[PDB]
Amino acid sequence: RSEIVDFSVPFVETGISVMVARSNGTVSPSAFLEPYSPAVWVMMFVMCL
Amino acid sequence: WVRYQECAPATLTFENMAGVFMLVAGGIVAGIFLIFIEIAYKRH
Repeated sequence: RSEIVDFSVPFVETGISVMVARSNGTVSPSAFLEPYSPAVWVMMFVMCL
Repeated sequence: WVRYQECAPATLTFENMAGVFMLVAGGIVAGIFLIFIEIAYKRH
């Protein structure tokens, strides 16, 4: 089209894009059961002993 | 040249433990004093 005609400045962008449905409700990972830092758990064990 | 180069709520680490741990250690020193007092009372 640009070879036989003369276009202008593109006032809107386009292209071959991809549409993907968003994953509703991200699940907490397996390691989500540890809010305490690793040093936290170790210190608790040592105090218990 | 642009895309190829590639490289959560906070977790309690030592703010909660510091207060709690100081409590446990504080009790242990008091416990050592209590036992000495308790043994002294039982001595008589």
